[PDB]
Amino acid sequence: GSSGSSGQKVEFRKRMEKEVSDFIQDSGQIKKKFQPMNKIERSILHDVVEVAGLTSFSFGEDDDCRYVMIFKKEFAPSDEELDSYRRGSGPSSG
Repeated sequence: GSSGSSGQKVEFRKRMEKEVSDFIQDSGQIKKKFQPMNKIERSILHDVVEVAGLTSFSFGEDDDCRYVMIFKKEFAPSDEELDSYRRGSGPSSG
């Protein structure tokens, strides 16, 4: 128990709780695209979501770059769609 704390998860979590909820109440907003600020922040947010009552997921273009996204219950993504979403828009070409 000392005085002095920075760059932690706790604070981050709280912020997520407020954001998530705000998005839930907001009808106009059907989804939200979060930015990969930290490496763990991803898992943290995911938890806060599943608890809030929304759909959470992670999608990134490059293995190194991985962002987190969230969708609503009704506007939630589908199984097949989810797989394709991660793989990309339409790899049909190759």
